[PDB]
Amino acid sequence: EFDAIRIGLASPEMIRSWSFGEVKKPETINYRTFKPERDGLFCAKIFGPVKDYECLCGKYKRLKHRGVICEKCGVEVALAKVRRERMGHIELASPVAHIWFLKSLPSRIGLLLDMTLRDIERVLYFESYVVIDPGMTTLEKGQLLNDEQYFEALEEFGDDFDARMGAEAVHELLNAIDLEHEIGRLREEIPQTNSETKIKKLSKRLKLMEAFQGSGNKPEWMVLTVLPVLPPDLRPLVPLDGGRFATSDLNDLYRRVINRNNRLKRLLDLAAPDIIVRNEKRMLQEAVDALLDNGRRGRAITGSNKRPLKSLADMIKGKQGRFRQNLLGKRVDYSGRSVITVGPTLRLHQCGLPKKMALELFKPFIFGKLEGRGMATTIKAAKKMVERELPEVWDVLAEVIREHPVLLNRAPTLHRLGIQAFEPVLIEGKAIQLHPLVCAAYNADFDGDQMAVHVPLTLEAQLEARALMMSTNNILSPANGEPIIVPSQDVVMGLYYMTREAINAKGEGMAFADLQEVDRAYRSGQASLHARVKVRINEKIKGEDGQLTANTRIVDTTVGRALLFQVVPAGLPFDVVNQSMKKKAISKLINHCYRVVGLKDTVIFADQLMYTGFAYSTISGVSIGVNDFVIPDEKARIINAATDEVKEIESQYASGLVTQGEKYNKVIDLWSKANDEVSKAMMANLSKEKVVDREGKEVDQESFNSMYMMADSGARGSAAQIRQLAGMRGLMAKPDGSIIETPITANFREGLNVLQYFISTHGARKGLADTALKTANSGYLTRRLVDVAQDLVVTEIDCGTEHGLLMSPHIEGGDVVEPLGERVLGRVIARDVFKPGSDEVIVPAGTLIDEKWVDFLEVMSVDEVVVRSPITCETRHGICAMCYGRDLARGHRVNIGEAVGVIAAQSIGEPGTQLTADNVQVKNGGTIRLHNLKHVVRADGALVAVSRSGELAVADDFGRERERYKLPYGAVISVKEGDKVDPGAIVAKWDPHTHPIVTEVDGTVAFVGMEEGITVKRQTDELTGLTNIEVMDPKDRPAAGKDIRPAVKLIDAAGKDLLLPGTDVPAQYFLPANALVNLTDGAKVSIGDVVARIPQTGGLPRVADLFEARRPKEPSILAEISGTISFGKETKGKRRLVITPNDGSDPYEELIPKWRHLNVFEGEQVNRGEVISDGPSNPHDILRLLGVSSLAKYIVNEIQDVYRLQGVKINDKHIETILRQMLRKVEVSESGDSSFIKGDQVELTQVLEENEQLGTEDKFPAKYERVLLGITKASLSTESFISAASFQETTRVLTEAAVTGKRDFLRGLKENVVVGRLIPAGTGLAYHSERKRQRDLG
Amino acid sequence: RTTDPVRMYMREMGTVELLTREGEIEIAKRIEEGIREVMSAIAQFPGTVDSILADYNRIVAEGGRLSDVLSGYIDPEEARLRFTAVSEQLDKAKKALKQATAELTGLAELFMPIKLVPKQFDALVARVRSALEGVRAQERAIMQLCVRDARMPRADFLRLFPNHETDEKWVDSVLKSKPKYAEAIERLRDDILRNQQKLAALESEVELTVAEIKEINRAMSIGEAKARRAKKEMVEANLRLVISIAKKYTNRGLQFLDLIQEGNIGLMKAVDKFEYRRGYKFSTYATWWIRQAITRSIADQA
Amino acid sequence: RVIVSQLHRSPGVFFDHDRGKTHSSGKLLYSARIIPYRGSWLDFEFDPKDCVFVRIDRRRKLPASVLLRALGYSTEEILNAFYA
Amino acid sequence: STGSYSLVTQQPLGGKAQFGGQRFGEMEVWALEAYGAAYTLQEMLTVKSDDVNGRTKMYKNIVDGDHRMEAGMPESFNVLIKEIRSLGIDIELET
DNA sequence: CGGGCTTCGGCCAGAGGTCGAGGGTAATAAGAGAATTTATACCTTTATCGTCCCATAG
RNA sequence: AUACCCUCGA
DNA sequence: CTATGGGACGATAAAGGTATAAATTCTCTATAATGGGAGCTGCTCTGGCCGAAGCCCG
Ligand SMILES: [Mg+2]
Repeated sequence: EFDAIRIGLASPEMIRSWSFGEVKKPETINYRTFKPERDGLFCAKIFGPVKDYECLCGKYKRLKHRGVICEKCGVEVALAKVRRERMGHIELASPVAHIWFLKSLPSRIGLLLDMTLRDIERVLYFESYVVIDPGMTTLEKGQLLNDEQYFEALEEFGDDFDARMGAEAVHELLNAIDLEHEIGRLREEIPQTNSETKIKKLSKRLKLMEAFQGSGNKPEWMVLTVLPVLPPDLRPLVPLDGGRFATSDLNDLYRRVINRNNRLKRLLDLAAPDIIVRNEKRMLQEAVDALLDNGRRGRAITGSNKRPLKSLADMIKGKQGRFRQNLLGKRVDYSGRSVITVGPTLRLHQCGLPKKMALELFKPFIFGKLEGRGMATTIKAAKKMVERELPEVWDVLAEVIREHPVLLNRAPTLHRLGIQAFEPVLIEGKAIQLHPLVCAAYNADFDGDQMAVHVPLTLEAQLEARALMMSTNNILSPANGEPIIVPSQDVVMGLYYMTREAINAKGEGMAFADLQEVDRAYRSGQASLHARVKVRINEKIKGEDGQLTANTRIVDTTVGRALLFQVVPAGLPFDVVNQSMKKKAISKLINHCYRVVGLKDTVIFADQLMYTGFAYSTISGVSIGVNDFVIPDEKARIINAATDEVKEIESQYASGLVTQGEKYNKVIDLWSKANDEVSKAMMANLSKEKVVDREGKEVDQESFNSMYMMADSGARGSAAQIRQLAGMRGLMAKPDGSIIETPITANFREGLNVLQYFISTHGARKGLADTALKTANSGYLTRRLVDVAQDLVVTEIDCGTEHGLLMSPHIEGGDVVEPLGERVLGRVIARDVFKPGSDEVIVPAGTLIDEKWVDFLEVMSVDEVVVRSPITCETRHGICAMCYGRDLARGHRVNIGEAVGVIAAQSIGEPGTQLTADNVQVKNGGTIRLHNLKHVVRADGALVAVSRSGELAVADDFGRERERYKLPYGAVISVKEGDKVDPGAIVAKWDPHTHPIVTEVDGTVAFVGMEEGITVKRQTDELTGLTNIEVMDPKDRPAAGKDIRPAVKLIDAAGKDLLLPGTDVPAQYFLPANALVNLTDGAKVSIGDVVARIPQTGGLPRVADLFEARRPKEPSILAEISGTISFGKETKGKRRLVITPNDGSDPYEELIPKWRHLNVFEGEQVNRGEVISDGPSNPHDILRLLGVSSLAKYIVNEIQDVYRLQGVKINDKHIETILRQMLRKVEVSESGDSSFIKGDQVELTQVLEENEQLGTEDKFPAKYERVLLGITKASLSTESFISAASFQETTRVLTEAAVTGKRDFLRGLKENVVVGRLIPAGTGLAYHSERKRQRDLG
Repeated sequence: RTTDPVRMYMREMGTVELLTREGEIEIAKRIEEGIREVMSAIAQFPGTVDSILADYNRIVAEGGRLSDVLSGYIDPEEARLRFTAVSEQLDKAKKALKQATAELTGLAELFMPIKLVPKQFDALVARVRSALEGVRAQERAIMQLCVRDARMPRADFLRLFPNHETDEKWVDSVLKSKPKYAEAIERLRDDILRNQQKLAALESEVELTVAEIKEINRAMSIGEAKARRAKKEMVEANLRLVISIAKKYTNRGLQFLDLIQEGNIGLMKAVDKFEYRRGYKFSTYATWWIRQAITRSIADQA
Repeated sequence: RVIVSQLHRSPGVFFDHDRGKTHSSGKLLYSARIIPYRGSWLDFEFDPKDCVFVRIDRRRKLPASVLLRALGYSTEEILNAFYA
Repeated sequence: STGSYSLVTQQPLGGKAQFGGQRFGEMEVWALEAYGAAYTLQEMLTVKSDDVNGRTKMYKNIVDGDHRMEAGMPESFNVLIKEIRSLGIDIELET
């Protein structure tokens, strides 16, 4: 065994140790005799023998001496496999710099010499000298000299100045670094300079120097004086048929390097002139650079082809970018594929398998069984029987297939559900038969899809297939507890048609003694499928745990509902099946049955539902005909009216009265209203388009029109599509996004004109083009999500912490978006839950909330609860099994070893393909309550609230808040806390239209410095619209009026100076430009009076932005520290708003440029959490100021809005898991034990602080600040280098690991995947634990 | 910050300019002057002259060919007369080994116009540099011995010892200087003296002293440096020709720089085998060698 | 085998003024581009600070005055011919 | 079921024409990881492909009717090791 | 009034779904002739190892 | 039995 | 009277000589010839990285 794969620089001595010879000849194989030549790229002396256990001459052919090397044949006789491990070396006449440590964005060789990459490139390209060992001379070691400059320096000095050129000079510089002295000097000079940029550069210098010192790495090794050569089979020449040979790019590059090296030696040995020698050295540097990588500087090309050569960097990068196609993809055996086909006679656990595919896949199993039964003696006979397809081979094939599950997956597997185990059944054909109910999970229709089939071999593999990924096990979606193996289109249609009702039908009225009599009457044809009848039933209810009570009851229902209830298992009431059985109702029924009865009865119920749905959709000859699309009669009248209106509006525009810009909006609004009215009329006609006779007088009933059934049942189609099918198509958008001024009046039944078809083509082309980019972005996003959240696996059971996130129902707006029940279902409680009256414990502790608990919480008036979240659970290297709540694919709590991180990433990324103001008006009646409001009462009781943080809530009678609204600054509210307000009332009468400035104090104000023409302007509007004064702009004012700002000095009614609480200075708010101060100076202004009034995306890109924690073009400016805010000096061009908190004055405040509008009013509480200027928030400021839980709530809500817009439901556990993975790193402020500023894992800092507490001193513990990293940045910054190297930027991370000397302990999922070990999660957890037991404990 | 290597090759080479054919004649005259100087230096080494007499004896005994020994002057019968004269000069110089110095100067004058095949040139160079290597090795041996054992100071080392290396005068003088280091030297008298006996044997083989051999080898080195400088000037002149001719074979399955470097090697070979008395332009002869080099390079890569 | 007809940008001159985030400002009347049937492509960019820069297909941005002078226009004749 | 593999990386080739097998790419490997199924994943990326001494031994086990699945180490990781070494950066193990 | 110091603008790197499936295309010209090394081929000389006669120890 | 290009399906 | 060590024996394989044809690399030819050319232009964003230009500032 082994562990902890290391990475470091290759020493010339260790490079020699690796090699088995010195490659010296460029050519590979002689054209006359086809054996590799001496000292060539395939020489037998170096790389090994061509034929296993053979030599060059054949002197020794026996298989006995496997290590002896013959006398005439120096090529040691050994196995042919050895050509894969044996490498050689090339001795270069001069050293050449390594391309990776040169051209990486932070140049390691440049950083180690404190000289810019440009200067090093000048030296390497033989353009300028560099100075080595300055000695006692004016020249410095870092000084570069030109030809004339160097000649002058040599003439002036003569000696004591070693100046060189090329990579030889760089090598001479590197080995004279004296890393100890440089580290000491740079550490001494690190705190001397207070510049942030310089301190950052010297900190990076320190990091590199300490990495080199600790890692046992030598700086001179960066410039390789000797380079290896790949073993011949890893750079093979695959002979083309016809005697041609196909040479790999590696062979071409190696040949080029060898040729240039041989040229170098034989031109230095004859003392060629300096210019040509330096040109040859440059060529050798370029050739080695092209061998190592390409396109960085030179972009070398091949012969007679514009395609660049493939270097080793591109080889290790793999295909598909950096996603290793050989170490992660790894085409497998015992596999096949074919087109899929629906099999309606299949049970949920089994799938059809063609005879030939099954016979080919299970061939070794068939051979084994044939030999065991003795029917075949030699394997040749077994092959003859299996190829003859003798009748007895089908019996043994059936025996090997009986209990051997197989794996089926679609091409894009967006989640674990995309590959499930099926117990194959032999079928006659070439297509793979699929169960209809698993198509939804696979997202696989039968329009040409193909599926790959894989045969697990080991008993471990078969048991994992049967116990974890058998199709019956995964009924519920891992993304949300809602079922995924649910009736789809056709079976939903059948079940819906069965459970309908007709006003008058054959067989209506009589009573049936049992469901059996109902079936007997229906099959005999004496009763309609949907006829209102009476039937008594024997339902067994599971109301009490462990006690199944059966009761007999007579229910008024239909024949179809009674028939379908005969399928329902024995734990559910009949009332669950007495409705119309729409798709959502059926899905909820399956979900309820799973959580009540079990799993086996649930799969039986699902199979029975599918069978009956198919049977009764076949019995009902439902069909689509031209008469089914019922065009409403009023559509013609509505269209004519709208055409008359648009003609009138066009005439008005021609008159010039109406502007084109307003006419566009008017006509689009008119046409949208007409389209909505037409659609409403069509739906109202279609839905009730049934007139029936009930023993005389005619009556109406729900329609039996086929298209209406297909919509209402939810089987297939939507109202938006019937809007096109039977109503006007409505407005359509031009490619620029502007809605075309004329709509499509015709529907698909009437047929569109040519122009309308062309517009619909605009729309359809836009959508179809968007689809492919949506798929690509979703794939990239889910790949990044998986690679950032893979190491997270449940390890502990209960971490022990009591921190979590306060979860409350999402009530953004007037309606409840998500009830509290759905948010905390399957979660775990973090603290006590209390009644409306305290001291009464409802939910004690971390009890996993289930259906019973959510019903209990709904019965009580619990509104806000705190639950344990993965962002909590401070356990190290994993997550506790509580803080990650109930598993979603299973009904119970998660089990140790569940890779919830990968499940989270798959859950978030799977539905990506589905992606792309004055006053408050209370909705319903409820007791109004205030939250986070800080305002004093007005003179008359207006209660104007100037605080920016504040909201208005209308709590229900029970106590839960039914609706909440954001109350803005300066809002007058008729405070009636505890007094119920009727629905539609306007309790708060805010009307900002401006930035009002409240006046918390009263008295006769003293507007000091109000200059009419310099600071203010008594400009009155027309018709005496305002008796006020307009403040003069700072630049529009005079030279002296530019610096003068109006100030309303705080005085009382008699002239007494007043000041705001907390600060001695008065609340004399300045009046800036564009102000509205109506109150006369010296007039008593009431408390809260308005003094100064100043007038003021979505889809996959948005969720990607949130998961990368990006900064938009204009981020929202937020307050830094809570306290007394000030005014920003606009003269300097950037507003500086100093903050003076009452608890402690901190004068530090940044300057915000006035390029973006700032809506901040001075003289109020800063409220660090609050916002200073509008705009989309920058995830960071929220994290570093509001906290972690606040950032968690904001990010979760932001992602969930995007997902809920398309109606896809995803549990928040997954988003919180990804958030935990991103917040995994923290930066340190005052270390005492580490570097000043460093990005270290929070686990590392926590461990260091815990050890320091019980250690040398007590102050050794470090203080740190949490930092947020994007997924593409958090994934590349992992401690393991193998995980990052196979994600992205392989070169950068590999060079960083090389210089840093990183070690990778294979303790993640991808590490064990690439190295071929058992996964540290799932069933490999036991193996990993035993390995840890045997390793750590001796 | 151009990254194109061809571009910087053009920049660095573009400083030098061409020259008319009289300039080529002058450069070839410089080459001839250097080789004449080094050959005249070789004349002051009796072993080399005896070796050229032996090669002539092989010529007469048909052990060597006319084209494998001589390369003209500034038919074998003129060679007969010239080597008879040089042998008579050698014998008259050896007879009176004062006036012997004048006799060797006349010997160098007579052997000065002669020109020989490069193989014999490298043989003569190998002999003289081997004598130099022996002297230098004795220097290093004595130096490491005394410095690392007796701690005898480097100042008196580089003051009194040099240029004799053969007589007991320096050992005795250091012994009479009476430091403790001279007392420690007495343990190392035997090895140093027997190595100096070998040096004296080498000198008696060559009949010359250390200072004389140093003078001749220094003059030969100066002549070689002059010839090397002339060749450098000439090849830097013809770099333009080599790039111009290298244009023909770009897409021949080989890089441009490899082609021009092989053509450069060919043109240095051409310079090594170019004479001005042919009365021809250089380009005519350089084209053949450059074509040979480039074509062979491309043929090797098939 | 069949040669599928290709549709490509027509040779001539093209003017672009699409709103872009490169300037991080309101708007910038973008470059004027010349495309030949065969030969080098000339672009007439427009700097954010109300300046015109010209770059050949395979070069960096250079001030339009350099090209104007190289064409033979005087440093004062061009100003009078264009600005007034 | 079994057949000739690629000469550089000992993995089955692709496409009916070269026999060949379907590839458990990154997404399907993630899907197996989301399941607790690690033994089938390890056997899938170890025994069915990329292991010389594993394939033959697993064939033996299947023929005799026992399913032991001695793991071994994939050959593609060895290829990666030699390529990284040829890039002049050392790789080893801590044993 | 030079100088840290923040900020901004130009420039380069890297990354962009998966799994199929099929088809096609993949890369040239000095002769002479001299010389040096190398694989070959025959032959003799010495040691080696298979081989058996012979005296003797029990 | 290696790389590009083209076309096609989900 | 028999099994075993001891010594004689001899047929041959390796070692060295020793030329010898293959073969495979090396060296020459003398009007003159004295800075190459394909290189794309229709991503898109993000992110980092230097380098320059305002911006406080004492
Ligand atoms: Mg489909």
